Amino acid sequence: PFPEGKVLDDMEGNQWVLGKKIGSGGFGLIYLAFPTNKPEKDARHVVKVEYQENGPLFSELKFYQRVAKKDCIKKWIERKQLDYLGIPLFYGSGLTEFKGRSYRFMVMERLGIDLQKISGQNGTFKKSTVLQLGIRMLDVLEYIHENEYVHGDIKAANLLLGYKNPDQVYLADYGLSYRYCPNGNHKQYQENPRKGHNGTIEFTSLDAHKGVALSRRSDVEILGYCMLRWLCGKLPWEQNLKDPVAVQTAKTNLLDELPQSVLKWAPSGSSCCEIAQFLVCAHSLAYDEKPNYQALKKILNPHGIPLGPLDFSTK
Ligand SMILES: CC(C)CCN1c2nc(Nc3cc(F)c(O)c(F)c3)ncc2N(C)C(=O)[C@@H]1C
Repeated sequence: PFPEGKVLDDMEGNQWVLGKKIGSGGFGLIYLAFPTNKPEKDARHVVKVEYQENGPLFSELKFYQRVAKKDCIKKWIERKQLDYLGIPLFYGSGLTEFKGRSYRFMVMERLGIDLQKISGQNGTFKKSTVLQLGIRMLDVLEYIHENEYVHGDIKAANLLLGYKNPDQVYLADYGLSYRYCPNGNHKQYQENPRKGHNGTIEFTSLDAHKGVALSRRSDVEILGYCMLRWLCGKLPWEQNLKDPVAVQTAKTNLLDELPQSVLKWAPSGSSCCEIAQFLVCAHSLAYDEKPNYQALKKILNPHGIPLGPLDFSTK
């Protein structure tokens, strides 16, 4: 349906030539892509194409149009004095056709390998890497939250290294993202069972379990379960993933028994001291409360050591 050599036209008039299909990402097929004007030998762009009616690409497109502006991001980076922000570049979008049916596509920045492929036994990472990933994610979280959105699906499969830079990590899918504060108006707290248990069950927030519209605290919470999983190689609810209520109950039990619940869970020699503190910080937020990003980062980097290379020596 999208053979190598297919020419796609974006809304800005630019043309893109499809290369090899490198996989599926989110609710899309991912292809290497080249501009028709001065292409490099090695692709620096991808085309994300929908393969189904409706889908979350429209929602993801709107997220990029609203918060992922090159200009705005660079200005943010300048003001916050960051080396980089783990959000891929958006290049354009449009429609492509196959057998009289239209499909939405987006042209995105080509990234490197996803974190699931370079993990140690049962999807683990070195303690130092785990903490740096959290910090990078918090920076991304701070930016999108300031721009009225919450992610709702942070997991190793959604984290990829930079194409040219292996010491940079990117959160690469925003299909489940949500506008929690449209025009500066935070959503009210309201539970809804019929809209409950969304997201990746292993990592989804308790708010998600209860059918509550996602807010900033849910994002921080997910990041916390993520880090515990990356450092320990399992979660107390690993054998209960097919029962969402059992997972919710186990998450409530973990948070209610903090910090000893997390402090005992860790494997010997690699403490969950920072992560327990992080979770304590994360679980103390009110529903509409802005997270203390700076305080969370200091919990993950208590000695203020500069962020260096990402160590993936257990792969
Ligand atoms: C969708 C993710 C979770 C997985 C997609 N993904 C890659 N995506 C990109 N760029 C990309 C793709 C997207 F959909 C984006 O929205 C985006 F902002 C950037 N480069 C390289 C890869 N590589 C090598 C992979 O292994 C897989 C296929």
